[PDB]
Amino acid sequence: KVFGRCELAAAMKRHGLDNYRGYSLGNWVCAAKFESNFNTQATNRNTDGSTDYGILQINSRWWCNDGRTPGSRNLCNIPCSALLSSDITASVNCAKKIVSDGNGMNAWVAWRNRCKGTDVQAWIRGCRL
Ligand SMILES: CC(=O)N[C@@H]1[C@@H](O)[C@H](O)[C@@H](CO)O[C@@H]1O
Ligand SMILES: [Cl-]
Ligand SMILES: [Cl-]
Ligand SMILES: [Cl-]
Ligand SMILES: [Cl-]
Ligand code: NA
Repeated sequence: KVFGRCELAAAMKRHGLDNYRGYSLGNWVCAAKFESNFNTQATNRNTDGSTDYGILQINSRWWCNDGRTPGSRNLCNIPCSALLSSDITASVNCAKKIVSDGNGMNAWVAWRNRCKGTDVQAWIRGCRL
């Protein structure tokens, strides 16, 4: 599923991502835009053999299990395919644990390089929330 800008913002707000650990809703929509282009089925191969999955490109090296990343962790206790669903519930709940381990949203490289320090509210402007 390819989310719309306002459609994803409302789904993220309903799942409690607005101001979660001090990160306004514009940060999560901006991150999902530059990580997956609002595509829930987006996957990308990392150089170390791990794979990023879903709307937020959650890596399999730590958070999910895909069966081919040897020596990795499954900290979110989910199959990585559950992150590719049109229901972003699994990706949201796992992102809440990732953003809470100390580094915040810096765990998403796209957010650090393309959203951090910018006007993130412009990603939710004009949306019925
Ligand atoms: C929280 C999370 O899984 N972040 C990943 C990270 O593993 C990696 O640096 C990158 C790979 O392209 O994409 C995402 O930012
Ligand atoms: Cl915002
Ligand atoms: Cl594995
Ligand atoms: Cl949803
Ligand atoms: Cl933080
Ligand atoms: Na894993």
